[PDB]
Amino acid sequence: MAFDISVNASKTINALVYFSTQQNKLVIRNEVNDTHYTVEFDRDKVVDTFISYNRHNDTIEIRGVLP
Amino acid sequence: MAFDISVNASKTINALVYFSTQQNKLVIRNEVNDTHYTVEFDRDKVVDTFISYNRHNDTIEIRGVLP
Amino acid sequence: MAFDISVNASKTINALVYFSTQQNKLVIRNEVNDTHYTVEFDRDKVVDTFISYNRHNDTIEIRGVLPEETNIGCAV
Amino acid sequence: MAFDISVNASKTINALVYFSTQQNKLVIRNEVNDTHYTVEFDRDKVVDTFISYNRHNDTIEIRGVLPEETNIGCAV
Ligand SMILES: CCCCCCCCCCCCCC(=O)O
Ligand SMILES: CCCCCCCCCCCCCC(=O)O
Repeated sequence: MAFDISVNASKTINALVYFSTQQNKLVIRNEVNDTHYTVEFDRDKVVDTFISYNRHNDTIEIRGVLP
Repeated sequence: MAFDISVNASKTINALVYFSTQQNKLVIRNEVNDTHYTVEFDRDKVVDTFISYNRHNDTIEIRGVLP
Repeated sequence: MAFDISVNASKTINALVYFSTQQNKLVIRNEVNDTHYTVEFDRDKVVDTFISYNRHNDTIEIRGVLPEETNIGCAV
Repeated sequence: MAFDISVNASKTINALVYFSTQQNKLVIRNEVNDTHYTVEFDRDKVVDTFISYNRHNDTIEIRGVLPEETNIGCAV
């Protein structure tokens, strides 16, 4: 189980993280202008995320894995 | 385990689905211009996806869940 | 193997996706209005689709290309 | 509780996220260059962050706001 986001580095990623009691889920929401990408996980899952810059493609990347 | 994508409905979502032998993963890649959002799953997971239009916000939505 | 499907935008396209180790196939089961499509193709082959809203006829449209060796079932 | 962290863009920010049922807290463990931040806050509180590339000083920047009742640990 993994996810990956890549955006042009002129853009800003608005990342929100919370645990919702009503949903009983860990939420990671990523917004890039009018586009949103959300992933949701159970209350006891560990998500390891890596934020980086790719110089060759001029992109910001976020990769998430379940270790 | 769930994901959700929302994009302004003037945009087109390029969704690619494949199983990679080298990664041993089911891949769902969604590209919206220069932004990409990929989710990856194990070889025997079922992903139920729903593609819809939200008239109030003028957005295309894709929601995926593991049933 | 190009395809183009559409539904009125008040409705939802529902696609179930999985890789079946026993069939050794990627399987997509799609519900499109009153219609079911079962699509099966091989590992390391891609289904490449474009999902859009057609403002001219108020539809959700999916257009794309299937691998050469694809099996398709249709039922209503 | 505003924050602003940065690393040279040749490096990676590594954030581990989980909700600990026993502590009844959302926990984020971040590695930022030579530094570790442990951040803990309550359910139904949001950490709202903005991740960008700063072309002027070649850094990855994360700026954002933490909930009022947040615990922060820092180690090098
Ligand atoms: C998560 C997005 C999945 C997109 C699934 C697209 C597959 C649609 C196949 C429809 C094939 C219909 C063929 C026909 O028109 O007779
Ligand atoms: C998946 C994205 C997660 C983003 C995590 C942002 C949390 C960063 C907290 C850093 C707090 C540092 C406080 C300080 O500068 O002393």
